[PDB]
Amino acid sequence: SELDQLRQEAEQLKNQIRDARKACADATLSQITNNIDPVGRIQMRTRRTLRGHLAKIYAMHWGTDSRLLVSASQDGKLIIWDSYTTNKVHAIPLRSSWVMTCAYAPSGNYVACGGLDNICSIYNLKTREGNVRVSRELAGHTGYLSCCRFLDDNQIVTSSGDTTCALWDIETGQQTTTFTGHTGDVMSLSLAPDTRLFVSGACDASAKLWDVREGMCRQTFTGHESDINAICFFPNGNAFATGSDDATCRLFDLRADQELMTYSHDNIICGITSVSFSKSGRLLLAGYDDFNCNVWDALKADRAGVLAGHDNRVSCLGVTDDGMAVATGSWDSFLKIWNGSS
Amino acid sequence: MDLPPQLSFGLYVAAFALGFPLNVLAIRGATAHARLRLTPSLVYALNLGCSDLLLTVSLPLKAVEALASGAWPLPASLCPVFAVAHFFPLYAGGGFLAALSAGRYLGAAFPLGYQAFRRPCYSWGVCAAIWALVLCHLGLVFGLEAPGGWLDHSNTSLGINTPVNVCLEAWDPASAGPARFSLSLLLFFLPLAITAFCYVGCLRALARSGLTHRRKLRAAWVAGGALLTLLLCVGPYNASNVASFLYPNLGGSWRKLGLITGAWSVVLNPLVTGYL
Amino acid sequence: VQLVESGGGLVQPGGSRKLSCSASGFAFSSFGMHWVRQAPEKGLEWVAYISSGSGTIYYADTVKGRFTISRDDPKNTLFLQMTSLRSEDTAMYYCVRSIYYYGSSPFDFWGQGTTLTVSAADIVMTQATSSVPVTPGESVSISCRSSKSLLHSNGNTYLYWFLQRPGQSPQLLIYRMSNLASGVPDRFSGSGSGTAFTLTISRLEAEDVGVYYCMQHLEYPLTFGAGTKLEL
Amino acid sequence: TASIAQARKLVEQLKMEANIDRIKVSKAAADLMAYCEAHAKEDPLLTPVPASENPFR
Ligand SMILES: CC(C)CCC[C@@H](C)[C@H]1CC[C@H]2[C@@H]3CC=C4C[C@@H](O)CC[C@]4(C)[C@H]3CC[C@]12C
Ligand SMILES: CC/C=C/C/C=C\C/C=C/C/C=C/C/C=C\C/C=C/CCC(=O)O
Repeated sequence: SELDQLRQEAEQLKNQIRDARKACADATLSQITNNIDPVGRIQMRTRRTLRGHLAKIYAMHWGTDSRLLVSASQDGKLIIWDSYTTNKVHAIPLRSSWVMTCAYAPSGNYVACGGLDNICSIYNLKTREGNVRVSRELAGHTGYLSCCRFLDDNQIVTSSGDTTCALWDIETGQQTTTFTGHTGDVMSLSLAPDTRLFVSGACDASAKLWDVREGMCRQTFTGHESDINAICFFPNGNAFATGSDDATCRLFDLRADQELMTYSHDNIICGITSVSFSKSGRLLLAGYDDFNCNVWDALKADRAGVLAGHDNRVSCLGVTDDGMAVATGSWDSFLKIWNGSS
Repeated sequence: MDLPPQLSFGLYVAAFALGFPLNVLAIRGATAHARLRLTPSLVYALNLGCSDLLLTVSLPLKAVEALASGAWPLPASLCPVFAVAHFFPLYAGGGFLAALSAGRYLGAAFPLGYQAFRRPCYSWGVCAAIWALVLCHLGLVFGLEAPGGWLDHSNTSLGINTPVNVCLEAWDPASAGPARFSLSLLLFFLPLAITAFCYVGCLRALARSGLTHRRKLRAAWVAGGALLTLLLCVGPYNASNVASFLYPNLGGSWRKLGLITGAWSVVLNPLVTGYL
Repeated sequence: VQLVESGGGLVQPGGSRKLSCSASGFAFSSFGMHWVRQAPEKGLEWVAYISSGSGTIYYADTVKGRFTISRDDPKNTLFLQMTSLRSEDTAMYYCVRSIYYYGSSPFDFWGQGTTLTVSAADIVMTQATSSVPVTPGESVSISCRSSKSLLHSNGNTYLYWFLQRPGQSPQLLIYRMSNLASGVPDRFSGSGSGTAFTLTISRLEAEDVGVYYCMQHLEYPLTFGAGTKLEL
Repeated sequence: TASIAQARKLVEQLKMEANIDRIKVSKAAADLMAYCEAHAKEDPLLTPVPASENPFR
């Protein structure tokens, strides 16, 4: 009748965009980088072990100053570490012990938290009283919070388990914009360096690029076969990598609107949990479920050194703003700070 | 009623040939799980494992003494140090197993209560008490009544008389009997009383819980390993100490045979601990 | 936030007193407390400091063994015990709050203070000028100098600049020579090179008047500056 | 019917997406090599910094 021809038109359009992507791919990125010198073996040492948590760590986020990191754990405590000296600057007690994400504001004044309570609480560190209290409990999500990031001190874009990402206004408390179009639970987002764009990975094995001001999905890069456990941006903002649960990482391109390279190897069969990029973008660090954290060259797809000493699943990962250090937080309540040296 | 000096050499290096391979991996097996997470069972396995290694290096020093028909060819300064190296683990191993079996009974009889005090810091303190109380106890009996000590005023060294060359092999039976008996009643038998009580406590609780046919089967053996070590390796050695008390005229060859079994704890202790 | 102190009066030398500092409007238990005295027509002087949770205790060498500072968390009141008084101990004693962590602003708030009238190595801090005639609308530079370099290996040089309004408790202006305290106008600016310490005021207004005190915070005992006074 | 409006917004989305200035894959690859070569010396991980400069040490 009417829905049948509409679905036929949709299938024809999908075929059209697929063949356009195939035609615009004259070659692949693997052959182009067959002459560039390899990054070689990379060794990273456990410079610090931010012990103090009493339960599994589920997220972390580096501050703008590349010194303070906030971590969230099932103990219900939002701890802000001084990674230079391993000092616990703040120990924020969460209202709900179940937290799946946290964030550090670019200004450093506010930190975020959220989880199974579907509330993306925001705490104000810099207060006259001297302690830390929740400022605005953002509510309105139907599902659990997955990963929430702040565009500015008033605008925060979030991701829930209700197939919809949202952009919030801290001052008012209502969703300025609501992002819809995903048919599965969304697990993580990744803000662009220039803040104009942001992508999100969902449970339908599809990563969609959205616009903060447009309010609608722009591109729906789709090459994965399983849920994207986390997404991340290239330093220049022209590409991103989507992690996934089928033990492979894919580096998509914004302009090409297609997969550029696939990161996988036979002996790894554990899905990627977190993904982050180095400052130069050459090294793609991913936190796997086999207690390791592999470091792949983003232009070669060869494993270059692993940060194997963590004893449990790496649940979170983060690279500093200046790229000086890489921090991973596992389920054994240990945050380890790493960097490269000879 | 026979013990050739060569046979004692053969049996002693047999413990050396078997205890050494097992003990290094026993600590390696213990230190493998120690890095991951520390639990009270790890501490009692590490302390027993470390004290096992301390005894293992003592056997070659004792083995050569066996060939010498009791003589002490090694320097006389080593014998007081060798006394700690050999006799202390014989009593330190007995204490830890009682502490280890005390944890098993607490773990199974009152599982909810034991989760509250799961911290290894409590385990280290009890080990520290065994670390000190054992060291103090032979420390006191060495300063007071050992030859060349407080009671014995002689040119003989603090830990060794030399009638014909002996490392505490000629301690007079008049004072050693009551002296060793204090080792037996305090450092072995009361730990044996704790282990025997704590072993029947585990079996009572193990049956009540639901297991895949492991309630009184797989568990019985491993929980019985601690008691098996005490009654088989350290038992016959320390049974001779109390034998010389009530039977001061009993021949010393039985103690010599007992020392082999007491020194045999190097081999079987890592086997029944189950951390290999 | 507010700190109220009581226990002032005329006391014969050699007697005993009790100074009580009441804390209200903030989390007392998480704030370290200092006690600062100010001799009449003189500069401020450190007395004692007590850490959060009574963990660590410091006293000045002048009053060591005589004066003791004690916090009380459940009643939200700090207490300075007082005994073996002498004619040099008559001063305006201030209760001072300070919280210590990365990026914190210690010495941010000062109590009103009580008047005390008694009847009848350490870093030496020097300021070249004591009275600077000035008119509004220009730029003023205040010179502070230290015996030893305050810059540390961590990269933090511990400066603290204070403004004491006439008949008012001193107010924190700049900490660590570069971070502007909350509630302070943007016109204030500071700089330093490890030996030459300066404070700059971009433009002047009636409120800019006051005695300026520069601080070192590398190590205890705490020491105050000579005191640069601004007058119109 | 909300299906027709959703389809209209979707087709408008691909229509506005299609008209974008797309360059060759080789050009993007060359830009990537330039970015990772100019900033190679400035990356603490690709080129390790001296231990004196390394803040964590
Ligand atoms: C009356 C009895 C119970 C008091 C015993 C106190 C003493 C002997 C105990 C209490 C705490 C113990 C310490 C606790 C932790 C450790 C770390 C471990 O890697 C080596 C031993 C060491 C350093 C212990 C040494 C012995 C110790 C100091
Ligand atoms: C060898 C490793 C040593 C490490 C440090 C430990 C010990 C420190 C010193 C403690 C003093 C000990 C003295 C007594 C030693 C043993 C006496 C044994 C007598 C047993 C009597 C018998 O059955 O014949």
